[PDB]
Amino acid sequence: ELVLERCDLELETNGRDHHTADLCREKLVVRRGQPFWLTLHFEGRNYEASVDSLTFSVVTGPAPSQEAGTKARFPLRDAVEEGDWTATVVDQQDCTLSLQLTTPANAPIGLYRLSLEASTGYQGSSFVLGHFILLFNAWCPADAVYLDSEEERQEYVLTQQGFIYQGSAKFIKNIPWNFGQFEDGILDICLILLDVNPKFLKNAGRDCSRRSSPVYVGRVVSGMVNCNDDQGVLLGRWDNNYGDGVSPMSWIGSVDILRRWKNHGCQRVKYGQCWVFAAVACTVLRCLGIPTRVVTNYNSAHDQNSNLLIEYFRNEFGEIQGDKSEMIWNFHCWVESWMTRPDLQPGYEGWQALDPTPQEKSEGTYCCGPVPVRAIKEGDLSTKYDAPFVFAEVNADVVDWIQQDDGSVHKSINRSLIVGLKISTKSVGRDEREDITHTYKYPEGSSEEREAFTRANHLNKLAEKEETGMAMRIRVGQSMNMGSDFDVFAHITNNTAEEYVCRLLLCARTVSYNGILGPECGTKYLLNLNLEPFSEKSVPLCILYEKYRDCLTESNLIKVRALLVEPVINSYLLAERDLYLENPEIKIRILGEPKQKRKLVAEVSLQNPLPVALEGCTFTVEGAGLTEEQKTVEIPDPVEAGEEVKVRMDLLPLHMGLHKLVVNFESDKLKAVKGFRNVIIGPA
Ligand SMILES: Nc1nc2c(ncn2[C@@H]2O[C@H](COP(=O)(O)OP(=O)(O)O)[C@@H](O)[C@H]2O)c(=O)[nH]1
Repeated sequence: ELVLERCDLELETNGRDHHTADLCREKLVVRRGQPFWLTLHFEGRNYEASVDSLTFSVVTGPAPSQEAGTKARFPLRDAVEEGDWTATVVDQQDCTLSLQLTTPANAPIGLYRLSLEASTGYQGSSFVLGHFILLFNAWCPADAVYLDSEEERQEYVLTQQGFIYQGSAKFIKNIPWNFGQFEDGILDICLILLDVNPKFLKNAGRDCSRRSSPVYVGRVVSGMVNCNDDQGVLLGRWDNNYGDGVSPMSWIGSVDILRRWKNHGCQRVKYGQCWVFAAVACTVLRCLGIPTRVVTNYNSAHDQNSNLLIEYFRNEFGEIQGDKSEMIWNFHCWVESWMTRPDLQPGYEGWQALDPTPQEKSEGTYCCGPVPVRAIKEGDLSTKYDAPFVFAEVNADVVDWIQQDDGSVHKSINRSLIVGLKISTKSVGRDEREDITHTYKYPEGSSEEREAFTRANHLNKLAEKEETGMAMRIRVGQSMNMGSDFDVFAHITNNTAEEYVCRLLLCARTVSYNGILGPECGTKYLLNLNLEPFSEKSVPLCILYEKYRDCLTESNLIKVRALLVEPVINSYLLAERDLYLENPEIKIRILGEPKQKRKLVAEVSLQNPLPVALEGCTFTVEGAGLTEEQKTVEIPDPVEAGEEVKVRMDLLPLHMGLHKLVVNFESDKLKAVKGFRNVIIGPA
């Protein structure tokens, strides 16, 4: 019979065509909705359509079934593609045949395996061509994750090194991150992740069938990052007691987290955080083919049970009583994927927000799920998934009540805190920051904003607030350099033409990005502050390194809160600010000419800003397109104040194009300090 000796998958051509060149190392990895090539090597009889009939059968999942789309059998139609799964002969030479297979744009995602059934006469021999991986295609016009443009496809599906935005609203810091979705073994890790969710354990066949929908895959991926408690990827922790594992700030790449999760069976990786969850989810989604970007919202009202009215009761000193209340997060990071939604009303296609951080649900504290960004913009809270929570995270209202010792309460005019004021992501192509707050909220004070609030029953906050002549804000003169003492001003501007005798309550506390305040690092209690008519007074507060050294969080955030209170019945004024203390810059240099499969040396240096010595200095670099594993060096000698630490590392780049070298510094006193540098690998 027509027996075959070997089947030659064209790894190079398929990888180049389907943009899966990095993934096509040893196994074929193609994208649905596109024709991929294949080669058959028959020894002597070659192939004749007259008597030889080939019918491919492709199998997926532990419970295949034709009606569910997992299993598909299709003949060798030489003329055209008459259906979803088709195979046509494109070239026929001596001893060899070529094939151009095609997959439906709505095929399930996962590990498929082929089977040739060569039926010549009565001899229907059954073969096994091999396995391959099917991923979401952003290039197929009929696919649900199709992107019209090309730069967006490169940035969101093929770029494996990006920026996570942190710090404060007034000072955005672009911390580098190495997604590495195309790293060695990452795709298998993502498949195992998709093969261990509770839905798969409940009904494997239904899960495999429903993997075709990108929204379901997004839900499964986001829910298995942290939300799953049994064998989730990470284990959240917020108190600064990460000694049992790796601190959240220490992570520089999701590849390490995924490899640690896979190696230790499936146990939770130690002490991740919200932006870590977003980075891991973005890595998994990008590996699976879904165009995903990490989006950070500053002053987010996360974990408020979707409440649109947040009331904070404070004391006469401005300190928030009632510890049961949840603080306003300085920033919250969630992913945003590109999908088309048939399950919703027409027009709700495009960017969909996934939040892998479990909020406080009324049932079980689950994740959020894909809500259209346009749905949040128009306030369509009635969508399928958790629209109200994401809407509250960007459109909440905060009321700061002051409860004095007399038992009475007053409303403080807090004009500084705006929920969801700055939403940022990485720009397409360049390294700049793209401020996408306009796609989540309508412009303030506009008719569209009013109608969106009316559709969301949220028009309560639109009402005008107090308009007293007193005005006040927290001002910063120079850059916030960590490890040095500084002064932060409280600016009072008066235009009422009325002399005021008020008392001011400066207080600075080390705070994490969750809003968990720590011990005070400086205070100032002015009791007879005088404000002249049409005057403008700046009251400085001195913050000392010896004060915030002990309790500073690893995110280098300090909250300065000041309260201007008049003894008379008139209301109270409040002003808060978040200061990001800048870590010292990591100077990265590359010596030699960057060439593929050639030795490279990276000269990394840092200058210690602290007045004391760092003991356990440790550099760690990672790059998806530069190295196959993290390069870690430990300096065995402490570096004194002002002294400069300097190390050299060896790299063996293996991929072309542009790459980012993510560098992390970890010492006993200077915490995780990040750095990056773009390198272009030469053709050689
Ligand atoms: N590192 C750091 N720099 C800051 C921060 N806030 C402000 N700055 C610096 O202050 C400058 C802007 O000053 P600005 O805040 O507008 O002054 P203000 O309007 O009087 O409060 C920028 O160049 C920043 O470098 C912060 O939290 N961290």
